[PDB]
Parts: sequence; structure tokens; C-alpha cells
Amino acid sequence: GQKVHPIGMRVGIIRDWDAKWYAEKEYAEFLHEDLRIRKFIATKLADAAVSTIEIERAANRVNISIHTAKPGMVIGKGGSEVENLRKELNKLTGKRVHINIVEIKKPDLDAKLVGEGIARQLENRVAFRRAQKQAIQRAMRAGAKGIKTQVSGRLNGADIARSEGYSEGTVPLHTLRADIDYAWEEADTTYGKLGVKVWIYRGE
RNA sequence: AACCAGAAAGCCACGGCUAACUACGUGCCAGCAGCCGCGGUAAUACGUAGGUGGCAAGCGUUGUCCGGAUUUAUUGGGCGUAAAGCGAGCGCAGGCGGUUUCUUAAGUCUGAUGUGAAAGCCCCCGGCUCAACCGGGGAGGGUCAUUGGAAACUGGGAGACUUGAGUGCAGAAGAGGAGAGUGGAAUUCCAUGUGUAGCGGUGAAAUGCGUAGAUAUAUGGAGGAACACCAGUGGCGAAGGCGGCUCUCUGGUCUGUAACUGACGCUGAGGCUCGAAAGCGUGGGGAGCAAACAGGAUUAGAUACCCUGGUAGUCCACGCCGUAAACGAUGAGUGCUAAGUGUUGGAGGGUUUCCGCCCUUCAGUGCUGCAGCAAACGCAUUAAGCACUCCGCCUGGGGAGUACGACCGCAAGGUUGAAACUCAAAGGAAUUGACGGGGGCCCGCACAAGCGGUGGAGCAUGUGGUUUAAUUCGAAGCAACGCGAAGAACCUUACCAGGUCUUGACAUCCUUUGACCACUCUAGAGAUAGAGCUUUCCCUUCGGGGACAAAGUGACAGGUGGUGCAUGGUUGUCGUCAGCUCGUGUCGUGAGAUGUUGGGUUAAGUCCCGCAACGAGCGCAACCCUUAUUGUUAGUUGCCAUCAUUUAGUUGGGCACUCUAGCGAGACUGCCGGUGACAAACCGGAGGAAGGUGGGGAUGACGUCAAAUCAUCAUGCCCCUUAUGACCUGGGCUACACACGUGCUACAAUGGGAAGUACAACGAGUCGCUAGACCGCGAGGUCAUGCAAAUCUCUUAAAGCUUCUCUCAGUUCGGAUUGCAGGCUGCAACUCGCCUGCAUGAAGCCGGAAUCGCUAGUAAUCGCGGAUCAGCACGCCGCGGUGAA
Repeated sequence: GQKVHPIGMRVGIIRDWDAKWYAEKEYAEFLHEDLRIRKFIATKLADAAVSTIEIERAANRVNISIHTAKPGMVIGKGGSEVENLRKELNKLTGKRVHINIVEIKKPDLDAKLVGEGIARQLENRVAFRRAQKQAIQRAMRAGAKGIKTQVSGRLNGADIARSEGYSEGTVPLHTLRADIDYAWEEADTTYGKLGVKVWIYRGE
């Protein structure tokens, strides 16, 4: 293995972090509290399945916001689930949290959601070649410049591991005026454990 | 004729061929199969389930005959490499044959006549209410038999012709054959002279020969074998084969020409002859060379390769055997079908001292290439092309050219030549990878040139081995060994001795209940035990759970236990090596190829030119960070130039310089000259701070190694559970008869010791760095001031510079080891921290074989800061000074 998480290459240059803090003498407390913050959307991710959470911070307030493609289950029926999530998050926090919902557009051109969906087809015993090809076509139908895909492990419920994936379009990986995305996700039907990786490119 | 759909349906397969399915318990065992092949938690091959799928009382299995099988090919196959042209010639019998006149009519076709039993298979028509039965007709049963005709073709008879086939006469070439003599050189032996300590051989040596005079050098003498240059893809012959020269017998081929014979030809089973080396018998000679054999060497072993010897043989005469990779792996005879180019032997013409030259034509003999053939490679007037005549041979690989029988031979052996039983392949040619102890080109501190090192000595540190009760686990060539460990006294821990415990040390629910705790005393090594103060409601609609404990068992928990060869994720390594592919159009019967090859150039698939290729993508490069100049902006905690002050840029003042860091400019072959195809590019010059990607960093394609990891994490499967799980004390991973790797300090004079004396950069700081003062030989101790930061501290850096010193010694070098006295953090430095002082003073005078790093702010030397951290660094990460060959 030799390659790099590409979002860890472009950060600081053409994007930022997801924590816009500046904190001395209470830094690791908020770090291992934000670690607890990220875990709590496991209740979301089974249904709501958000992508990113941006957490800014005022003096004595908590001011967070999310990005997702499914605005249905996150807004509740009348916002009543929203205040319940604020209460359950504040029970772990004790501090004034003020959550927000931002909807993404052209939602098929994500990174985490497409890999999560193809891992979902892997968790229903659907064949890997046809699912990757229909996935990269329906991502190409969204309008892009390229998608790379790769899956590994004990493929298709078999013996000793292979690793193979397919690609189409262009993808300048080694260049810095890129604005690409990336996502890794596990997979298991019942045998061992697998993994999917997924790439896009849309110019700077 | 009275009443019923009641009395009244069967059988094998479903992985491909094979139309004709899906799912459940079975687990390389039991099993299945016509061929291909299936069985280790899947058998879509055992049983079950519905189905599915087939003809019409049947359906599967075994056995036998024909087809598919052009796999005996007459219709209808072949022999360069896949099975398959005898080793080659001479020829009896046989097969097949130039043109023409007349003639017979054997073969040939045809007319008529006689028969080819009945029943069958056919067709038409009737009945059998449709299968079966009969009836009348016709090809159906001949290579038939008799009688009558044609002479086109082949047989037969009579003749005719010269084109095929042979002797003329004239020439020509030639390692054609046998027999008889002869020439010189070279080796070996012998003799003679001269002349002394070695000669000979190998990768390296050794065996061997030599003072009983070798080797070497000149002179002769003996004998055998082979013929240096000429020598050529030249020549000769049916093949095997044939090269010094002179002579006798003798075979064959080519060119002219035509008076002469007049179809006399070709092929050729049986038979005969010739037939490389090796071998056999009888008799000769041995100069070399050399099977068998002896000795030396190599090797784990070497009944071989290597070296020193050495017989049969190799030679001649006379007999025998009769084989070869006897090959162009291509049978023989004849005819026909584009060119170009050498060369051997001729004939003719133009021209001519032709000896050259040019044109025409015969027989060989090479080389390149149309049509045509071929699975391809290839062949191609010397066909593997289009054909006719005759002969030989083949029908999957093994068994095996074996067995029996027969013939030949003195003998080895030769010629002719099967089956029982096995296998589902064996085989030819070409394409892509991979490999080679095959080759051509390139490139890197890879060699070479230098500089400094390691291996010698002392110490620190990491492995293997021995150890104990335990020395906890992983990592093994580059690509493990100052590596996970960026901090082992208890904790750290998994390793031991002991004290111990159990829905548990930790998670979720249920009820009883609701909130606990926390803290003092006693026991002890501790977990724990027994008391003590009591615990505690945050909604009250008398109705209740949220913050909480304890008890019950219930769910369950826990594993640093195994498998990186069941895994994800992550990382080494080729290696910053320069490659890896796609679309469209072309080539190839097809796998596939071309683009991506060739010339130049570059750090590079980077770019130019030619090229059935044209374009693109991932890589390379560019965008990113820092360093190298300058403009603007903004001036404190920064700096001091215009002046005063004060120890002092301090305080008045300015943003001038410096610095701080935002936005900007600047280096792109940018211009000129030469080289280069004018092209890419190469070499110089000016300008500038840097000119040829200015100097570094981050960035790591396709893929290789089942490389490393369950011991960061997650985890398929397997195992443990009043215990391999948990709590505590003490110990250990820090041992040492030994060997290896990595670092620190010296072996002193460019130096040690004493004194005085200057200049950096990065970063860190709240229970953290310490200003100043006092005391101490010191490690340091006390009072205390600044500091959450360009301000206060770490912190005034070492090598540096000037004076003295020592005077070559195991030394005023060196500084390990050991007693004593201490200092600091720790609850506690014995096992096991660091540092100070006194007393002690070992090896060690530049380190073999071998081996490592590095092409310039580099190598070499010298200090400083940080991470983890109460404490502990010769390790790691980073910065700066001096500065090489």
C-alpha cells in the first residue's frame, strides 16, 4: 500500500476542515466531545444517512449544521423529531446546541452515499460487477467527468481474496486543481468483510 | 337391445452435448458418470417437494449389425516439417504408348425375340367399420442368351513417315575408376657438436620427464601417415564418395550436323550388382592420434568433463557383414506456364591488337521475386503450379520394429513382421507472457577519482544461544537486528511465587426498590471484613421515571487465545524506475499486430523528422510549500537614521533603514552568435539576485513478493467461562560460559591544563520557565520579581580569539573500574534513576581479510531546541557555526 487519502492532500488549499474552532486550554475535551457528537448520528444513518456535519462554535454556544440528500426523516413530521434530537444531544452535551439542516443538490454526485448504497446492495447478495457498472452509469447520467470504483476482499461469497474494480471518464488524481471526492465503506453479507471505494471528478 | 362415464392409464431423466428447475437436511467419506468430469458445510449428480420434459401399455439397461466415418477415399484421401519416396543402380515377367492408308471387328453402342417362379419392398384401384388379407398392371430380378447392323477409339493383320529413341564424323571440359612409380615440408626416433637447472601442464595445482646431461640449437640417418597456398554456392560421378606429381587400360556427359536405322520407348514386383564409419577372419606395419585401462586433480560423491601415459583400431592385400540424421527428410519419364541477376562449359552473329566487349542460343549451377499452391513456414523453368504413365509406402500414441515362423551370416546381427492389454490423447505451425548459466544499447556514489569511516581498543544499545519459576509477543537477504518501545522501580503487562473473587473487573432489561456515596477506627501484603455521621427526590392533578445504589436469577459479559495461507483497513520493496492502456480506421483465415516501431535529442512514451495510422486517458511535466530580490500596505511588545536624554532606544519623537506578513512584480530558451536537415536540441554571450526543470520538499501508475500486521482497530471460523476471566503484594522482561549488527569516547602537539575575551537559528512555557539576592567544593539550598507572551524566562551557545603551560613518554593523553561523602523527584533508587565531590587510573600510540556513506553549504567537526516525561537519551525529530578533496 502506498496511496494517500486525497482529501488530506487538498485540505487547507481548496477546502477547509469540519471544525472551525480556535481553542486553548479546553481543546482535547471538545475533541473527545466532538468524537461523541459524530457517533450519535448512527441513529440518523440507518435512515437519514447524512454526508457531512459542519460544526462552528461561538463563545458559549454550540452551532452545528448538516448536509444530506434525504430531508424527509430528519425534519420529522412537524419538526418534533428535530427538537427531540436537540434534547438527546444536549443530554450528552449540557450546552446550547442549535442544529440546522441544509439540503444538497444533484444528490447522486456524492462520495459517501454512493459507496453506502453499493455496500447496501452487497449486503443483500446482489452481484458486484453489474452493481458497480449500473452505479457508475447512473453517476455518469448525473453529469460528471469521471468515476473510479474498486472492491476487495472475499468477493461474491468465495474463497481467498481478489480485488477488482472498474472506471470510466477521466480522473486527474495527481493534480491539485482537482476538487475531487473520496469515500471508503466496509461491507459484509455474512462472509468475512469487504470494502468499497469511490471517486468523482468535476474540475476545480 | 334396457342402464354407467362408472368397470378402465401408464413409465425415465433436468452441470454442458441434452429441448426438458428450483429449493431444502448429505459433507474429497459414502457415492455418480456415454464423453467432458463432480464430492472438504451446497450435490442445481443422495433423499424430499412440487414441478418440468418425452411416446400413446409401455419404459429404462445389456448385447449384436448399418449410418454419421471422405476413419481404406472407384464414385470419394494422401507422402518437405504431422503416420508415410526403398541408400542407390542394372534389368526377366507385367502395365502403358509418336503420325498415317487399307482391313478384321475382340472390346462398343443399338433394334427385335426368350427368360429373370410364387410371395415381398413400390404405385393405382376395391373390399377387411382404419392395422393386417387378396385381386390386375408395370421399371423390379442379367456382366444374361440368340439373331441384324458402326468402324469414330483401343486391341489384331498388311503397309507408309521422321519429330521420339540410337550409331555417324567433327570437337570440348573434368579431385570418374583401377594399376604401377615418384616429390618436398612437418611430427616421432637415433647419432653428433654446442650448452646447464629445469622442462611440461592448469581456473588453480598435481601426476610426469631431467646431473645415467633434459629441454633448446646446427648436421645428418630411419620409418609411417596425410597432401600447405591454388580452392571458388568451382568440377566429376547413379549414390556411398573423389584434391601432391608422372605414366598404361578404361567408363560416362555436353556442342555441331544429318547422309544413315525407322517407334526399336518409359517404368519396372521377384533376381543381381554397388554401397560412409564401426565390426569379424588370415598375413603384414605402427609417425601421430586414441575406445578399454592406470595415475593425478575437481566434487558431498564423479566408475565423466580437466592433465600425464597407454592397447585394440585407424593403413595395405584377400574374404565376410550390408547398416547411417545413407537428407534437398522432396521416386522416376515427358510436356506446358512472367521477369532480373551472378557463374561453369559450348556454338553463332556485330565489332575487333577481342584477350577484352555487345547481341542470339544450348547444357548445368546459385540468388531474388508474378500468377498459382499451401494450416502456416514457405515453394516458385533445378516447382512443393497445371497435368498423364509406372513403381514404393501410410490409416491415433504406447505395446514394438518386440514374439512366433521363415531366409541370410563364423559372430554381432540383418530382412519379412502381429496380437493380448492400456491411454484420451500424442502431433505440426504460429501468437502473447515468463525465463536463460544467450546477445546488443542505456542509466544511477554502481564501478573508477578522492574524503571520512566500520572490522583492532573501551563503553552504551539491539538480536541468536544458555538460563531460571518467569527471562511475556512480533519482526529473519536486500526489503529483520538505537525495529513495534516518541521514555519498564510499583502502575506500566501479557511472564512467574503467593494471597485471593465470581450475571462477575465492564455493557443492557426486569422487579424489589428508588437515589448512592464519601469519610474515621481495627486487622493485615492487599483484595476485603466489622462498626461509626447518614444515606435521598430536582413532577406530586395522593396516580411516577428520569441522577442513583444493593439483592435474585434470568438474559449475558470477558479472552493481549489460534488462524495475515479465510479478511477489511494500513505499510514496506522494485522506485520517483518510465512505463501502462483505450476509441476509430487498417493488416492477419485466427489467437492477435500496427499506434507504443526507426533517426536525432532529453531527467522522462519529453519533443522534431520518416513511417496505415489518426487521436485520447492514467502516469511524466504544470498548479502547492519553503528559500533567493523588490514595490505597496500597516508600525507594537519591533527598529534608531533627524535631534536630546539615560547604565542602556531608556523617555520625547519618526516609520528612515531593519524586521514583522498581506497583496503584488520578477527567469519563460526571454534576445544575440555558432553547431544541427533549416527540426527538436547542443555550445557560448549581454542583462540580472539567481539562466538553462535557480536550490530543496510534499506528490509514488500498471503491477511483483500468499512480503508484515487478529498485539492500534474491526473481524469469517475454532476453542476457554466459580475460569486461559478478574483484584492485590513481591519479583522479571535489566541474567551471561558465548558469536553478530548498530552508535558514543580515545589511542595526544592543528593537543591537553589555567587565565582573560565575541557573533546564531528553531521552539517551549500555569501548577510550567525562573530575575535578582544570600550561602555552599559542587550536584544545589532559601527568600522571592517577571511571565497565559516580538515584552519574562529557558539562554550570556561550543569550535572560537590572545598569554602561559607541558616536551613524546602508556605520558598533566586517555577515562573505564572501585571505596568514601553527597545532591535531587519519587511513599520507595537492593534487584533497577540521574548528577556532584574526594581517593583510584585499566585497555588503548590509527586497527588484516573485507566492507560502508558521500559530487558542495555537501562530506568532516562543533554546539542548541523539541516529542514522550515526577524522574531518567551515546536513541529519534529539527535548527544553526566553521567549511573541504
